[PDB]
Amino acid sequence: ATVKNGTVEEMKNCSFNTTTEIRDKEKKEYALFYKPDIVPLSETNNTSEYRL
Amino acid sequence: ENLWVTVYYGVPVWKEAKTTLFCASDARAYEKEVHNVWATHACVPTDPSPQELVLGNVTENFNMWKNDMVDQMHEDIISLWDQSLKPCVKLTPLCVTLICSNATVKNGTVEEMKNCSFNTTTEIRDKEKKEYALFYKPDIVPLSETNNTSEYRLINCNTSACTQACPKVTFEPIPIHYCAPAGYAILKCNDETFNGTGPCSNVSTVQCTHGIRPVVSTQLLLNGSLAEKEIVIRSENLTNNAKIIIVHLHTPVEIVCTRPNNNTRKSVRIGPGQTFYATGDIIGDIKQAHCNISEEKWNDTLQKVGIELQKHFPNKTIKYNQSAGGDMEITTHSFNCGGEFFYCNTSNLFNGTYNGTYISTNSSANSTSTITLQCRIKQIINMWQGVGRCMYAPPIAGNITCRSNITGLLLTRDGGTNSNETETFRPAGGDMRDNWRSELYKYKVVKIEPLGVAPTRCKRRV
Amino acid sequence: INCNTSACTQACPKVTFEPIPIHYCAPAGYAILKCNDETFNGTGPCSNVST
Amino acid sequence: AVGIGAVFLGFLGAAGSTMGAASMTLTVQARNLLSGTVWGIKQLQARVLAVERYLRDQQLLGIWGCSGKLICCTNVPWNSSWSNRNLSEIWDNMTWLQWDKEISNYTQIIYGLLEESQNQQEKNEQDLLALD
Amino acid sequence: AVGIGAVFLGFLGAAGSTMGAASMTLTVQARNLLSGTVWGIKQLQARVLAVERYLRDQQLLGIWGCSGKLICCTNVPWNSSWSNRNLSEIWDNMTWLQWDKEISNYTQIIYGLLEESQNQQEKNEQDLLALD
Ligand SMILES: *[C@@H]1O[C@H](CO)[C@@H](O[C@@H]2O[C@H](CO)[C@@H](O[C@@H]3O[C@H](CO)[C@@H](O)[C@H](O)[C@@H]3O)[C@H](O)[C@H]2NC(C)=O)[C@H](O)[C@H]1NC(C)=O
Ligand SMILES: *[C@@H]1O[C@H](CO)[C@@H](O[C@@H]2O[C@H](CO)[C@@H](O[C@@H]3O[C@H](CO)[C@@H](O)[C@H](O)[C@@H]3O)[C@H](O)[C@H]2NC(C)=O)[C@H](O)[C@H]1NC(C)=O
Ligand SMILES: *[C@@H]1O[C@H](CO)[C@@H](O[C@@H]2O[C@H](CO)[C@@H](O)[C@H](O)[C@H]2NC(C)=O)[C@H](O)[C@H]1NC(C)=O
Repeated sequence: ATVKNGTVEEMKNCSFNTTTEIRDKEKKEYALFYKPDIVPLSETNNTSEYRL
Repeated sequence: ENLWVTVYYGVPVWKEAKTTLFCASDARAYEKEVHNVWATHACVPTDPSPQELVLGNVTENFNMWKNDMVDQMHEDIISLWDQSLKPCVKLTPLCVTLICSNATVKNGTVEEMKNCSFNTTTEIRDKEKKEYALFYKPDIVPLSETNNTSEYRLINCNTSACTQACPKVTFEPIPIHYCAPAGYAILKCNDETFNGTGPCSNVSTVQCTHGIRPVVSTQLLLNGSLAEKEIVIRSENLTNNAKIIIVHLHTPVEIVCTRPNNNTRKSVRIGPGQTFYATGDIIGDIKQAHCNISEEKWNDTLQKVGIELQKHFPNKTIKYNQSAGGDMEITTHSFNCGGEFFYCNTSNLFNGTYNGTYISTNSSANSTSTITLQCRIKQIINMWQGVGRCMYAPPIAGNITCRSNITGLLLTRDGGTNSNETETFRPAGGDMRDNWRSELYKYKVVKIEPLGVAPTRCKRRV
Repeated sequence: INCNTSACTQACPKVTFEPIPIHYCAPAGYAILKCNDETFNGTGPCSNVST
Repeated sequence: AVGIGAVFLGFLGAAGSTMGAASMTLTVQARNLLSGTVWGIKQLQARVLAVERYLRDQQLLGIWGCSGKLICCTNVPWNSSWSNRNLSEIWDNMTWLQWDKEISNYTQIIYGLLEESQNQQEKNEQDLLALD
Repeated sequence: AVGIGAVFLGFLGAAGSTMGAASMTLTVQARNLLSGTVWGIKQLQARVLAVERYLRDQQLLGIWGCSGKLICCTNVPWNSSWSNRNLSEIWDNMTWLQWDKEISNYTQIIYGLLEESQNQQEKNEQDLLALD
């Protein structure tokens, strides 16, 4: 998303496939995470895959 | 004449007090395994010696509904059932899309069991194999609002994770004796007509309480103590009908229940090294589960109960009626039998009236006459709230029988209307405190104060 | 050779299998009697008893 | 009657009986301050609570000068304001279980009286036995 | 010999020695009733069990009138049917460890006798000290 100022932080919007309460029938779900609690997954050029 | 303060020790003085109690089993509770029955585990072998003692000149207040002993009984059984279900397999791979078939009985008098199939994580994990098992219909729900009538889910997986009951632990109630610790005593009210709240003019004392059957039952009180002389009723405030009434029977009513279906077991692997037992076949013809009560006894018994109920409602005659209505576990009489859990529709029993007019039992024209309750079976159980509630009781092979004695009723009046001459009573099961309180009413815990001061004609020697 | 009979667990690397010597001590009110005879066979009256 | 022979009154046999009958055969109550074995943590706690209680009673009794576990005549004179009642009023038909309802109010006074009155006794023997 | 000087016999030194030798220096056995610290629940259980036993012995010795922890002469007359044996037969070459095999049968009689006898004793002082 877009803030462009740097004085305020935003929260990163992340989405994920969830093992729901009936196990083997997934559904995608999203939540906001503070940036210190999220890290990129790999050294690869993909700037859109993250890990806690 | 002069007197001096003289101090005595070993005085027979006490005050009522709060404290923990031991639990003690009968002598034959230790040939079994660990945790089976719980009487082997939480309790000590009891010594019947010394026996009861009667105190010759003392009177004391006994208050059944304020007794903390049942309040500790509740915590004891809760923690003791919670303990047992720790090592047992906590299911969880069974929260999957179960695909089930229609079956065919076409009558409605008998149920079938739904045949459901599911993909299983084998004991080598990631190499699945489809497997099927029979499930009682109350334990299965459709998965979604969609039009697919062939995809089902267990009643678990929405509210809580659930655990199988181990096969090496049994549900049968071994009698439990509550014993007092040092410095305390238990007072037994020997008055055989005591109502529940008032001064007992004949007070005994015993080393330990007599055996209690921790039998869980909702509407009726199965195997337990019988009234000494007559039917006695107990309630805090009969004017406000919301309070439960305990009826205590002198003459028992015999009840027998059966499951004629010859079920056969099946085994399924759930991850590495652990098994989930299930029903795989029904040998023979499918038939209805039921309980049989003799009409010749029930008809006598309920008017015998009517004369006792007349006394605190003398203005009005009596009629009996169906429960208040609600969910299965709320409305139906329920009990355990050999490991299975039954739920009986009890509308046939609570029917009829009494107007101070006794009807004869002699001659009993038909002792083979019966009234048949119809009962349903479940395997997914919510036995207490907050005890780690869900438990899956595995099926038991063969056919089973449930003979026992009825010894009391739990009831609740309906609201009055029209100032009617014939107001009515309903059954009311509920909190299991009311079940144990029906049998712990004889006892109270006290604390011995052996130190006392008195005036006397003797002084110190210098 | 797991997965058929039972689930299995790794032994931690910060715990060792080496037997450290163990001394069994008596509680208060009890005593341990040592048969001081140097040829005792295993069942019978020890004619020299220490504590 | 108190002429029992070999005692068989049981634990609380004299409850409701006379003060004199309960005053003889006091040991049947004193000896029984013990019971139990252990499951978990709670029953062991119940075990140690009894020892706490027994040692409380023994210490309080001993500070008054009562090593004996049955009866003591004490130096403290009687304050008659507590009942102003006769010997037969208190002794001949009452029981200890009904006596405790009356003077339990004044136990917290008598305890301090006894506690100090032992010190007005034993300090003097500390002087006389030096004079001897 | 029992002329030890400063005592060094240890815990159970007089085991197998004469009744007289074991009768002197009884404290070396009595004093050794304290030990332990805790791992888990079973060790604290073992700790409290020792206190239970110690208070058993101390109480039962107390109701007999024996506040002293070594020896007592008691008012119970001797019943000679228990052994009908001489003083040298019992005292001069036996030890306590083999004396316990004989009269352990009759301990449960002597205990009740002593228990009642202390009550015949101390009730009289409750009267005599009032007559004084
Ligand atoms: C964070 O990201 C999530 C997606 O991962 C955002 O949720 C999405 O929000 C949009 C806009 O409201 C939803 O689209 C709309 O859906 C309705 C469905 O009725 C449709 O009629 C509209 O035309 C429109 O397409 C979208 O459904 C929703 N995603 C999910 C899975 O529900 C969320 O808004 C983001 N939040 C922030 C603060 O960036
Ligand atoms: C509940 O449903 C299951 C299926 O989910 C039923 O099991 C199936 O029963 C049939 C009839 O016995 C089996 O078919 C037969 O298999 C033998 C194999 O030798 C073959 O020779 C026959 O020609 C016939 O096809 C079928 O294999 C079996 N399914 C599995 C997976 O074993 C079960 O009978 C149903 N039970 C009830 C009470 O409805
Ligand atoms: C399984 O069913 C059989 C047949 O109904 C039961 O056998 C009867 O049991 C009763 C006791 O309740 C006896 O009085 C009968 O003589 C038995 N035989 C018949 C033909 O009725 C059997 O008890 C049931 N199994 C269990 C465990 O109760």
